[PDB]
Amino acid sequence: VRRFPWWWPFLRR
Repeated sequence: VRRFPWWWPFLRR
């Protein structure tokens, strides 16, 4: 699906 950028479930962590 989709509901985020992609790099974002990365910078947050």
